[PDB]
Amino acid sequence: ADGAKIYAQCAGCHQQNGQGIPGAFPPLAGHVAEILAKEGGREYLILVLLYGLQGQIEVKGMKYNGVMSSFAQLKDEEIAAVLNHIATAWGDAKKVKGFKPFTAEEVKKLRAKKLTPQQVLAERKKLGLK
Repeated sequence: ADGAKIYAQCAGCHQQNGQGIPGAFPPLAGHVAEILAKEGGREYLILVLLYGLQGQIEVKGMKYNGVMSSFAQLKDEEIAAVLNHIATAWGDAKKVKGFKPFTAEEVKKLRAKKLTPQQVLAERKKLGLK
């Protein structure tokens, strides 16, 4: 799976440069590292892609109160690949100490327990994120 091409096909919101849109679509560039630095952060990123997200969240001190759809129609390998793209395309993995690329089995195991977007928000909060 080619994570750059997959993301390109879903880049209308976070944008091709990953920097998002103020107020509307949170940035990925520079912010994936913040999530990865949390214990449970890797898993959280997979949950967002499999199950979507909703609710008020803060990113870089800015408020977002949107909705993101589930992308479970992506295969395990393809979700892995797009998460490696957003983890590496803008240098985020270069922060977190020693990064292991996302793998199909990580996605498979989370797909085995379907969550709602509201529960994904709950998981975000469990990371200590506001």
